[PDB]
Amino acid sequence: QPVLSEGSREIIYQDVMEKGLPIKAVSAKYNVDVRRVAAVIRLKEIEKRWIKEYKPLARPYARAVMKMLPQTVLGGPDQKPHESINDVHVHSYTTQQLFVPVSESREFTREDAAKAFGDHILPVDKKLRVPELIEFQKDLLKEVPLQEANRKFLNATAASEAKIAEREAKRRQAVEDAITRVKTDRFEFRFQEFNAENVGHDGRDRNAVGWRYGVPFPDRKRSQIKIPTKVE
Amino acid sequence: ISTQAAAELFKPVEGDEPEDVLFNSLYNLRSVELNRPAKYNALNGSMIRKIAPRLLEWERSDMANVIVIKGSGEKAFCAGGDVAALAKQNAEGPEGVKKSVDYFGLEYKLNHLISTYTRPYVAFLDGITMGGGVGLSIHAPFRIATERTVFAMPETKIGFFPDVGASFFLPRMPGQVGPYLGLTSALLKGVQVYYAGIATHYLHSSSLPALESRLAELTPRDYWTIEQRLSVINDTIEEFSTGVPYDENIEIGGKIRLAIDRCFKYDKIDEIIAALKEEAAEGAKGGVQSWAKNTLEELTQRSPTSLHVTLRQMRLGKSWGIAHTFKREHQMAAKFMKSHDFNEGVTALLIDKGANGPAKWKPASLDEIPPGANISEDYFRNDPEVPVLELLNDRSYMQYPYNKFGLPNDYDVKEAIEKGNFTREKLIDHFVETRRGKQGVREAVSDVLDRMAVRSKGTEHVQWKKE
Amino acid sequence: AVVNMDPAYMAKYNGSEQAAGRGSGLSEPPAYEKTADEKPAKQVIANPGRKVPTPYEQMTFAPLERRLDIAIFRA
Amino acid sequence: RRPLAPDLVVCLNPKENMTLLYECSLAKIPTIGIIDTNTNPSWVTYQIPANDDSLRATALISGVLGRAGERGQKRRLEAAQRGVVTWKTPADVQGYFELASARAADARRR
Amino acid sequence: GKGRIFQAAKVYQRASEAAATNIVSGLPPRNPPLWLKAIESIPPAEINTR
Amino acid sequence: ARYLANKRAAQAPERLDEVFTRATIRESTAKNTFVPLDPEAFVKAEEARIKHA
Amino acid sequence: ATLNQVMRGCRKPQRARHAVSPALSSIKSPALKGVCVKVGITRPKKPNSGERKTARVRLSTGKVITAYIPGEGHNISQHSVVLVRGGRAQDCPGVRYHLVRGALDLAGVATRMSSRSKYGTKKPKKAS
Amino acid sequence: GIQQITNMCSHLQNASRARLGLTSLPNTKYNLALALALHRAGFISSITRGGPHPPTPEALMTYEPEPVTSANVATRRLWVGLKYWNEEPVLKELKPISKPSRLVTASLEQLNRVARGFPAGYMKGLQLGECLFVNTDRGVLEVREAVERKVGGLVLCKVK
Amino acid sequence: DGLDDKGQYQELKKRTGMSVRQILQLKTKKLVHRRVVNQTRLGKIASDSVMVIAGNGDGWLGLGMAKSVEASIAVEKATLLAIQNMQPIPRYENRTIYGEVTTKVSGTIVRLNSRPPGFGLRVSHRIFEMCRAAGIRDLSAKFLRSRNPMNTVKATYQALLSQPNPEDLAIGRGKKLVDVRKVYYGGSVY
RNA sequence: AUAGAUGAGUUUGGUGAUGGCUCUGAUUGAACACU
RNA sequence: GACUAAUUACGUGCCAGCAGUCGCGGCAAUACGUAAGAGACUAGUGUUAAUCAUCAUAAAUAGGUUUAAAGGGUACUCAGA
Ligand SMILES: [K+]
Ligand SMILES: [K+]
Ligand SMILES: [K+]
Ligand SMILES: [Mg+2]
Ligand SMILES: [Mg+2]
Ligand SMILES: [Mg+2]
Ligand SMILES: [Mg+2]
Ligand SMILES: [Mg+2]
Ligand SMILES: [Mg+2]
Ligand SMILES: [Mg+2]
Ligand SMILES: [Mg+2]
Ligand SMILES: [Mg+2]
Ligand SMILES: [Mg+2]
Ligand SMILES: [Mg+2]
Repeated sequence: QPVLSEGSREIIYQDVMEKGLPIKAVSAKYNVDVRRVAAVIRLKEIEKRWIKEYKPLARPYARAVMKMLPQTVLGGPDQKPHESINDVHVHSYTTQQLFVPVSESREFTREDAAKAFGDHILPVDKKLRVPELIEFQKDLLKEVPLQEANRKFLNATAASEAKIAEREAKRRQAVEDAITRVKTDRFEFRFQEFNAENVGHDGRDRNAVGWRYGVPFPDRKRSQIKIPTKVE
Repeated sequence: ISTQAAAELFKPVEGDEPEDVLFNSLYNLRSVELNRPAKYNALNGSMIRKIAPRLLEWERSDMANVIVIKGSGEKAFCAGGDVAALAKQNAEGPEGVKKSVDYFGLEYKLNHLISTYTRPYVAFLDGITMGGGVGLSIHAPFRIATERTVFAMPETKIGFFPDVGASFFLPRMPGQVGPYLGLTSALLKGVQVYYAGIATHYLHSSSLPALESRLAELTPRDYWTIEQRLSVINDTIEEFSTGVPYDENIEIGGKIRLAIDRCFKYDKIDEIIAALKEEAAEGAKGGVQSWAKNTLEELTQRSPTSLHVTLRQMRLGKSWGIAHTFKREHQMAAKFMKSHDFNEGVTALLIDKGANGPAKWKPASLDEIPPGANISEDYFRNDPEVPVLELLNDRSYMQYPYNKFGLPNDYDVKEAIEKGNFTREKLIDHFVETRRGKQGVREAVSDVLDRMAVRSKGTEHVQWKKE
Repeated sequence: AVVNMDPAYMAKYNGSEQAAGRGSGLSEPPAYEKTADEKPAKQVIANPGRKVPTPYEQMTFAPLERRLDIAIFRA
Repeated sequence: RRPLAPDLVVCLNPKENMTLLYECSLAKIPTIGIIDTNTNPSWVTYQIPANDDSLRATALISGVLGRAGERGQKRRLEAAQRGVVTWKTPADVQGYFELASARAADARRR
Repeated sequence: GKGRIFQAAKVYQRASEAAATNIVSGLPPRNPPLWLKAIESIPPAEINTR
Repeated sequence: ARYLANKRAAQAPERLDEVFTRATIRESTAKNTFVPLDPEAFVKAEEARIKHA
Repeated sequence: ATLNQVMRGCRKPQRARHAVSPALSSIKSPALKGVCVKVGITRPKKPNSGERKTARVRLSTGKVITAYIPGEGHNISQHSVVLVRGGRAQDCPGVRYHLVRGALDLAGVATRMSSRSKYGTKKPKKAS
Repeated sequence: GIQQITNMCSHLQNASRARLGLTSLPNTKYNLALALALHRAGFISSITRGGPHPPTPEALMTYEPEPVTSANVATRRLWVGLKYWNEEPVLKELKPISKPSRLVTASLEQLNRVARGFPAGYMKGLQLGECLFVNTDRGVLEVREAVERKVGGLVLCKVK
Repeated sequence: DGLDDKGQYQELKKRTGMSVRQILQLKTKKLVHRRVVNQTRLGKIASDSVMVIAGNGDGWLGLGMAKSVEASIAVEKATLLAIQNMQPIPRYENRTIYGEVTTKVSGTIVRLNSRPPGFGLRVSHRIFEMCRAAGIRDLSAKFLRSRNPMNTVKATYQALLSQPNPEDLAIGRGKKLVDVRKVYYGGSVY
């Protein structure tokens, strides 16, 4: 599969950092998955660090390798989309073979299909990473001019990221309001508060705090993971 | 119309019986059975509100491939509507008159839906078929008659007019048979309904059960056009035919059929009756003296206003669309609720059951109406107080798209003669072969030639008598 | 695995047409009849890119692609 | 070439020859039969319940089906005169045309 | 059960399925039997029901 | 909330497409389960006595 | 059986199958030490033929069993302490045990090259 | 009791195996409850209470059954119309689950699991074509009609 | 092209109607091989009865069976019969069977179950060959009574030909059998 | 927790069944032999 | 040897021996011993012992009893279903 050329990576960096466009808009504009757009920015930010700290880039290695790989040029020539930004994950429940008996003239929609798989399952209309594309396509059906349809799409994505950025802000705040930082002569003691009564009806709760009693060491079991599983 | 829009438009009104209609569902067959045998399955608002939602719903299905309508008892399929109840409401001021206008609003929405139905529709005329029963059938591609069938339109007898789509079917029947059946309110029985053209097939009442169990087996392909589907059902109905009567002859044929074309070709009921007197006169070369005298004794009893209005719609309906027809009739029917003849004819004949003597129309007879009088235009003028009839769909047409499954008529025989150069006997075999041995083709085609065909070229060939 | 959903399809259809007929949609004439008719039947409504198999068998060794040493070799 | 098999079999006495009708079931060949009160109706595709022991009833049924075939052959040959073929080349002969052009295609270059 | 399995009532269903696709995957199906379209719209009648 | 939602569903109206498509079953068979005493139980018992005698 | 018959205890454990080496299976032991009461020869049954080197061992548990001596040539005799393991000689009746070759007194096959771990043979060390 | 439902299930199997167009059942509210669900699910063609002789075949729906009193309650019977499509009975198998010796009850979460084809309790998952009828406080329902109404109850039989 | 050096595919070329090159592209497999013996007036006569399957891998499967004094000849007889007895097998999304099926052949019961995509052919060795030849990719099988090599192939082949047809079950009951997985993704996701 | 359900050798002149045995999978607070 | 992935040569001659099951060895043994090769696991590898699963092989879920293990000699009956 092709790779984002060096020029394309820079274009993505300007639209998200300089022009301030939302990531969902740059994703839908260049057909680049939001997970890749967020990566191109992190990797570019690391280059600015090297260029600022006067570190030599592996330019000989970069050029020689990029010639070996197929590339897409975001901009003038829109030959093909870089990748499909609407790939939905196949949920286990949606994989079952169900033939539901219904009346001979029922309008069985995706909402009805989601409930036929489970009570908590959602239709693919809600499992998209850029769900604003549906509301954008519905505008075209209503003979809405393209220039106006694009306006509502930006305001829709720009407004969705505001809620996401607002949730994360309030989240991190609650994580700090629960920590009492007491500075001593040597270290800084962080007293995190929790509800010691949330241990489940039988004391076996996955999220309970404390070294559980009545369990020996699993250090002699096969397939026992003893290396870090998360570098945060 | 959406599913909820229909369920909300046909809410069960107070007084509706829960089982006026019985609905059955088989493999490919959906059945509608009128279930008021004590009243001869007479239509009413209660049962019209049960049929319309189903027909709209079965139309959204791909597994309902044949729709069959029929009656419950062995005596009647559908014997008119609840006109007796309409005469009472009309006597309760304008508030009661609109209730009647709303009834015809429902009845016409159903007939239009049947006429423009997008699935094969069959009607078992296994009993008397009058009034409302005619509207549920005539607009269908398949209309099966039996020895029990009795067709008639006794609307002019009660000071009314052929109401249910009759302004579209009768005007475009072969010859002047339309106006004759509508004005005189003639009564056809058995195979005569099949020779006239009201029915497309003729079976025996005992063969209908076996026919249904076969129609249910017919599983069409989704990609078959409506034409192919109607061809499969037409060939299936012709398998259960046990033959027409061996001795019963075409009633409206030959001399009588020729007289109808000469007497019912004018645009004034005064001239029509004048022509009938010539036939009834002694020495008339027509030879239908007995028939002409009988029809005269009938017209004198029919409402004189209904004759003018009826004869007027037969001449106008010939150029109307089917959708435009039900809308105009809804306006016409509204004027009859206000008129005096309708309320008198119904109250005198049906509510009184013939007691208190015969009816008393607004004019005592047709002689009271002077020549220059015009008592028809008043009924053909829309009333702004009566909202236009909103049909269940926007489909329409100027002529039935599929109405050539019956016997060949003057139109079919004419086209074959003006197109080809057949002979007397060769032409008859052209239809007996084209229809694949349909019972009655030889007798029908033979009759059409006896009237509208002469040896213009000698024994070599035959052409029309007109020119 | 994943499936591609075109927003243009989900905006115009709610999936009802996929349950027409007897539950699996309308039937199309066999292949030996389509080309016989000079007129090709209208394109059947469906999400673009359907009726193509997914190579599940080729993902037997996917868990190995998550190790750090392997990811370095794939980069 | 593989010998021909009938596209339709009209049996006037199914009860006496079930070997013929069973081979039609295996070969996927439709069949018509006169099913008498003691005959198994599952042996044919289209049943004609009737007395199969009378030569007068067998002649009528057979004659009626003979007229049906005659009436069908007349239409097929009438449509041909108008340039309308009511059938397509069978698969047996169809394949011959393909490999036949291949031999012509082989000599095309050579 | 000494009797044999007679599938005479399903000749069309069986023949139409065998003619739907080609045994050589990747090619259009050959022309079907000449009788397949003749009885396309003439299904068998129900039997054995009492 | 879990109670109201579950009680609402158990007492919800049937689907319209299920009403306009399901065949008819005469209420004389689908709802007449009660079996009352024969209204003529006394007249029949008096006639059965005469015939038995 | 009916639900009533099951409720009264119709389902019982299937009759036990005799183990290959009961002297070891009874006490869950993998091997047992014993003294050789007799070292002789046993004759196979109908199909096979030959002389099978067997030993009558008195296990430390008190049981007297007959063990098969695997390999070519042995060193044990009367009043010899040897280790016994499971596994039987299929063609010999009553020989339901084997002797370990790298045992206390029983020595491993000296001129053995293949499958030395089965016969308690040290590596020749000819290379070193 | 449940024994009548068990007899109704084995009888319909034998009537469909024999390819009978009609079949009679004892007239009980319990048999009527299961028959109405089979008719509501589309497995049978008709239900009519009548005498020891079947009503007129053609005029089956318009049949006028006489009132049921103590003078004829002993001779009443439920007449069922059976379906056969594609040379195969539409009601081939009727396997009971709850029997006189044991009444099997299922919860709402077990029925939700059996509806998608996963075993739960003494039941097994439903496959293509199979149906399951549960006797609940809201009447005899199909497992998918029960989970929709969010109720459990007594499991009657599995209809293939 | 000189592929048939013994004229063995000449008659098969007429019955089926495909070139020898297309015949060699089929997926054949000798499943069962029995050494049967018949006692005659002249002593024992041992034959080699074999069963062979043939398929395209895209919805066609055929079962052949023949015996002969030579093991090589029996494999050719069974192969010709397997290629001419091919039949179309219905598949759900061209990957699995419709629903569950259970067939019995003389004390050998086989139960085949449809499984979701990516489940694989978690079936025994002889069913893996038949599924891998017919084009099936997700299935679960189970022998309930007997594991007779011959009857396990006859029961498995008969089960693939007796799958519940949802198109017929719908017309029989007068109700749609909606393919939930098709409505959910707007089309068939093979 | 919705992916989780699998077989193989061996009785017969031969075939289909019945029915054990053994192997295939995982493991041990193990022991022994060669390392 | 087959189950079970992986071969030849020589020696031995129903002997010596191999063997979890079926089996192998009686003078031209891919089954024993040696040699080389090949197929595997690896600081472990094999073997013995044990447990679960295989085993719808004590079947509540979920079996069976005409001819293969298995219907009581009989049915009136308390308890029980
Ligand atoms: K009637
Ligand atoms: K067994
Ligand atoms: K043996
Ligand atoms: Mg006979
Ligand atoms: Mg032995
Ligand atoms: Mg070596
Ligand atoms: Mg013997
Ligand atoms: Mg090997
Ligand atoms: Mg060894
Ligand atoms: Mg060796
Ligand atoms: Mg280690
Ligand atoms: Mg006894
Ligand atoms: Mg005793
Ligand atoms: Mg005894």
